[PDB]
Amino acid sequence: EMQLQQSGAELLRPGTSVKLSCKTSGYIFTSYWIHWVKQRSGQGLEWIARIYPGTGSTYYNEKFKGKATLTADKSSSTAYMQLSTLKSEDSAVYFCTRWGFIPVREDYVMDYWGQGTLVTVSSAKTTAPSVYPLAPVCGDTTGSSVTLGCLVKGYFPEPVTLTWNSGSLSSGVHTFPAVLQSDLYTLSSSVTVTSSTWPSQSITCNVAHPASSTKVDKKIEP
Amino acid sequence: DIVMTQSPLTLSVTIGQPASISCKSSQSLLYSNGKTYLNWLLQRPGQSPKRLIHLVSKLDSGVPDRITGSGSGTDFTLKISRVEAADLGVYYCVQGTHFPYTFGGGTKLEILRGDAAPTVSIFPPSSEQLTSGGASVVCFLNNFYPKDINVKWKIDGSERQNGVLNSWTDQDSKDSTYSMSSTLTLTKDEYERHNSYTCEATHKTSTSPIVKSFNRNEC
Ligand SMILES: O=C(O)CNC(=O)CCCC(=O)NCc1ccc([N+](=O)[O-])cc1
Ligand SMILES: [Zn+2]
Ligand SMILES: [Zn+2]
Ligand SMILES: [Zn+2]
Ligand SMILES: [Zn+2]
Ligand SMILES: [Zn+2]
Ligand SMILES: [Zn+2]
Ligand SMILES: [Zn+2]
Ligand SMILES: [Zn+2]
Repeated sequence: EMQLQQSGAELLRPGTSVKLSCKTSGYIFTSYWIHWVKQRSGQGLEWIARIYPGTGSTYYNEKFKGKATLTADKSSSTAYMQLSTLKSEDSAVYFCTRWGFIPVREDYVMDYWGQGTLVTVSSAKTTAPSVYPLAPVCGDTTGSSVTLGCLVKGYFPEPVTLTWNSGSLSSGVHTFPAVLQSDLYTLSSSVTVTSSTWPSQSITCNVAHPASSTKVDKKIEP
Repeated sequence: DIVMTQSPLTLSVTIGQPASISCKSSQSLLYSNGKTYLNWLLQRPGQSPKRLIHLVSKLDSGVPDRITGSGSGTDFTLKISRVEAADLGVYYCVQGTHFPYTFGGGTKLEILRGDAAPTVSIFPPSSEQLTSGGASVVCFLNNFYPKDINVKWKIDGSERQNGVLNSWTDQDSKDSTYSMSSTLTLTKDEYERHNSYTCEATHKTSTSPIVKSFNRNEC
């Protein structure tokens, strides 16, 4: 099982630099080109560069020469990409991928991708969120089924982690994308259960914000 | 650099129907060795992109042959013979003939389904939040289709435009519907000065606005 694991989300100050990692396993690291791709605001990918870990040979998109530096550690089967002097345009998700083109065969082998690394370039300070339970009064949806919610607000930067009953409750939940406003993000999640479930048994909203090492569980009480 | 143009931007197709996506390049993609390095990728919601086709019409291993690719020179087409639920996502063409490699803008494929009216829930501020001097009234409009919906907030009969934060989910794989969250935030003091808080939606499934409200008072 071929796998590429990338490092966590990064919050970087304007003008500084970061090194992203892409650890691989399940194949001969030195025999395949590793490519790096950039994605900004959804649909819109850009090819950055590729490196052949066996020789250290690299090719760069002109646009990124001086911005990105690719290296690879054969002893650990890890590819790295350092980004220098970060600016607005550098905020994006970066993927590493064993693309699979075999030059000698002029054909392709399966492509495997890392999960992506989100880089946020900002000078704003890290802020822990406030988690608020949403019990219905009118958000009851009468009997039969009732929907509860969880309001996570005032945190920076992304991401935040939100589950219901430690992941036990996953069906019928809607977690909305965080929206930035006044340098702080707000995110919400709704969960719909049968009237026979709540208030009878407890529904708990679990939230984790790595950046500020915050972990909080809110019990939705009536 | 080669400019790659994809059309349409979005296509809504019903499960079982065919779908085709067009990709045009500013330079022929015919490499000097006679091969054409045109690839098609799919990026499913919340997933990394994945290659579906290489060399214009060659399917990658494990890709369903419901998917077909064709074209030459500067015109290429991806065709899905029968759309299934798992086909939801953004499709991208990317050329590898001319350095540096360039991608098309993407085509989002959305599953066209039967209209679905929103299930609206409204929530007054929590005690915890009021203690902090703040107050957010939340409104969830869950599982509707089409995605087009307009929501306004009305306090004591007057529209409130400031303090509104909206968020939408991507089309749901399980039922092809959309969900939206709308939060109105005020100060604790102002919140306590009004009585009726209304979340009002405008949607294709109704000739009149869809309303959910609550009146705060004391007891
Ligand atoms: O450069 C030349 O002239 C000759 N062309 C070649 O050798 C072909 C190179 C192989 C290929 O398919 N590249 C295109 C490509 C690579 C990576 C990628 N990604 O997203 O990771 C997206 C697209
Ligand atoms: Zn051949
Ligand atoms: Zn092939
Ligand atoms: Zn060329
Ligand atoms: Zn060239
Ligand atoms: Zn040429
Ligand atoms: Zn008034
Ligand atoms: Zn009045
Ligand atoms: Zn009023």
